[PDB]
Amino acid sequence: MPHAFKPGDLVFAKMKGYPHWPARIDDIADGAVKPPPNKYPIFFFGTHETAFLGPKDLFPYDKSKDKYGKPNKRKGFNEGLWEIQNNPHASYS
Repeated sequence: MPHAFKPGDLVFAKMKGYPHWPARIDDIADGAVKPPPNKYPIFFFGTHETAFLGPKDLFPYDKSKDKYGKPNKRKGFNEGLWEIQNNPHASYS
């Protein structure tokens, strides 16, 4: 049975105006800015952008990859697909 999201979890994350996007739940570094209440820091593969999202916009990667894990024209998407499949827990700084 599902637990709550934790850092390291792999997801497709949904933002308005963008397709469901390969992403992970990030850690917050010591001394780094904390997310709002009820939000997680999402790192987006490919773009390497960070946004703060709640669970309504987070789809677990394994369940969802057959639906959302196809190439897309958008900038950074295909790079993002390689990262989440090939090295999802790497430093992308």
